[PDB]
Formats: sequence, C-alpha cells, structure tokens
Amino acid sequence: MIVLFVDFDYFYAQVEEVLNPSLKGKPVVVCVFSGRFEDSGAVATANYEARKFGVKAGIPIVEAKKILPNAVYLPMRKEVYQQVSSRIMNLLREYSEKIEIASIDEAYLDISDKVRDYREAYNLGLEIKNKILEKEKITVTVGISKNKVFAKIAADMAKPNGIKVIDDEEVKRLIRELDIADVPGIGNITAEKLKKLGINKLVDTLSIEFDKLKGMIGEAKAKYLISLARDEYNEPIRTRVRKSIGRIVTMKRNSRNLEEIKPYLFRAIEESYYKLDKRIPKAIHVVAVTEDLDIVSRGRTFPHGISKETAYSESVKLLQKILEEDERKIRRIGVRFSKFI
DNA sequence: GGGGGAAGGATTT
DNA sequence: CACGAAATCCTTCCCCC
Ligand SMILES: Nc1nc2c(ncn2[C@H]2C[C@H](O)[C@@H](COP(=O)(O)OP(=O)(O)OP(=O)(O)O)O2)c(=O)[nH]1
Ligand SMILES: [Ca+2]
Ligand SMILES: [Ca+2]
Ligand SMILES: [Ca+2]
Repeated sequence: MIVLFVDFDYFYAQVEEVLNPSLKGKPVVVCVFSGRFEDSGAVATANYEARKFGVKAGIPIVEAKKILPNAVYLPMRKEVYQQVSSRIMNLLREYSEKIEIASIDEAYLDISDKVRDYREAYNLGLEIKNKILEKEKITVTVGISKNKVFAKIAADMAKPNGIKVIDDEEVKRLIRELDIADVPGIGNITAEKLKKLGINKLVDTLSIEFDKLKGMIGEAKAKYLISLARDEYNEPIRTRVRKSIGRIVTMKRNSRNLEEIKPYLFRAIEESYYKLDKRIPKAIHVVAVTEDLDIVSRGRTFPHGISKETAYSESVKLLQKILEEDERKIRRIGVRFSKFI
C-alpha cells in the first residue's frame, strides 16, 4: 500500500503570486476584509516571507498590519483559486484514477500499482512536482507513506516545496517519537484532552483501557488513534462528494433586529443558490455567529426539494427561532443547503 | 433493546 | 481584534417494532 499526498504550498498566496510575478520575493498576505471598519477582518493565508514573522492564517489583519506594515495586502479571490486548483487536480489524474480530493489543495493518490517500492515512488513524486511547477508554475510538497495519515505527516515534515518518504522502519519510531498533537485530526482541544490521560505519543494509546478513552474523546477518534498506534490503519482513497453548500457573511454591526439582519441572510441565500447550480437541496440550516464567536444554528429537512422562494420563507423563520432562544447579539449570519436530490 | 431519521453541537482542516 | 466553508462525529430526542 503506497500513498502519495500532494499539498500545494501557501496556496492562495502563491496563486496571487503566480498571477502577478512582481510579487514573488515580497511578503504577501491574502485577506478577508469584513468591511466592519478599516482593515477589519482576518488573514486567509500568507507566504513564507510573511510567515516567518508570525503573519499566519487566523490572526486579525490589524495584528498583521502591526508586524509588517509594508507587506502587500490583497483581498481574497476564492473563485480564481478554485479554478487553478481544479486544473491541477486534472494533471494529477494523469498519474492515477484512485484519487481523493480532501480540500481545495490537498490530494491523496493511490499509486500502489504504478510502483512497487519507495525508490520508484520518490521518483513519481519528482515527476509530479516538476510537472505541476511546469504546467501551472506552482510549488507543492509531496509526502509518501503506506496510508493517508502518514502520507500526510510526511508532507508536514517536508514543507514547503519538499518531498519526503516515511517508510516503515521510521513509521515504527514515529508511533513512539511523534507528538500526538501533530497527528492529522487531533486538534488543540483533543490534544489537551489527551494530556489528562497521559497520551503524549501514539504508543501511549495502547497503555490505556479502551473505555476510558471512548469516554474522553468519543469512539470514532478512539478507534482511529488506536488503529494508527497499533499500526493497522488502512482507510481507502475514494472520490469525495459535495454534501452541502453555503455561505456565512459578516454584518457591519452586531444586532438582534430581524429587518436589520435579513439583507445579509438573503444575500447569503442568493450566493448559495448561485453555487448550487442545478443541485436541488431538501435541507436548510441558518447559521449564526453570536456576539462572542459562538456558533448557533437551526434547520429543517423537507420531504421535497427547496425552491428559492421557499428558502427565503424558511430561513426567516429559522432565524427568528434563533433570536427567540439566544439573547446574544448576532455578528455573522448565513445558510447551508444539504441532502441534495 | 435497538433501527433510523432529526436536530443542535463539537472539533478539525 | 477574530473570516470562511465543508466534513465527520457526538449526544439527545423521538417514533415504534
Ligand atoms: N479563509 C481562510 N482560509 C484558509 C484558512 N486556512 C487555510 N485556508 C485556505 C488558504 C490556504 O492557502 C489553503 C490551504 O491551506 P494550508 O494548505 O492549510 O494553507 P497554505 O497552503 O497557505 O499552507 P501550507 O501550503 O499547507 O503549508 O486553504 C483559514 O483559516 N481561513
Ligand atoms: Ca494542508
Ligand atoms: Ca497546502
Ligand atoms: Ca493536528
């Protein structure tokens, strides 16, 4: 079982770079301006020239402006990146059929066939990096191991613009040397729940009774960590398919006024439908980010599809339902459509 | 007891 | 201060064999 993971480097930043070469070399920060005030918003991502000074995805634009005032700040253009991504995903098909597109810039290729050992894998890794750097002028980091989880950790260790093979000899030492927090799927919250159990490496999972672990982190993730530590993880690569579409927007001000909110909620629906393009959804949820970044949502599943007019009608009710309960002001508002016909 | 759908959340990338 | 989008998993509630 040989898995090849491809991760496009500082993707958005790099695309903006590609589209305007003069930018290369300078510190670039791709932003998402909320429009509340001046420079309100957050960082979608940044290139390494900015990354090394602490400017990273998540921080407010204002905190980034404070660290690197003379860096280039571009608005985020999601659509563009999307089409550059897909074109690259096509070039990857010319190397395998068994492909899983995890995100806008991640992909696992099952190449157990077209190879047989790692020496001929590290080669296909270079055939792919170079191929991509050529047709689209974009650098990627390749990771190669026996399963998706390790294929990915490989890339993490080798980025940016790198390639790495995690055979088996080392997979053994990693199950003991790797910090549990650096395991895909283990977030900050899960990483911390694992300290209170004495789990600081994968191996420590074998030392704990399964039930005390299922109670702390749930069964799924428990069976996940164990399988990996017990070195028998083998999830397959498969074609993932869109299950939901949506959009959440930020309001210029926080409010509880229905008539003051409806315009944002409607614009969200309008955009969601544009993206739905031909897909008919049976389920709708109205999501809201309260005044203290807490996520609230209400929904309804219908026996039939949902016409645009129905959606308008329903969303207004679901929002009212939200204001009925939570007495907190609303900062962000949006919708999501699922259960397509 | 346990299937199976719903809904509202939690957590991760 | 602190945007966005989508997946999976969890706990709870419910109708009913
Ligand atoms: N709006 C927004 N976009 C994000 C965020 N994190 C990642 N993205 C987007 C833009 C990133 O270029 C893209 C790929 O994510 P990583 O692959 O997580 O980001 P990036 O490629 O810059 O770093 P990397 O190549 O993985 O070392 O996803 C985020 O927190 N907010
Ligand atoms: Ca990544
Ligand atoms: Ca990446
Ligand atoms: Ca992690």
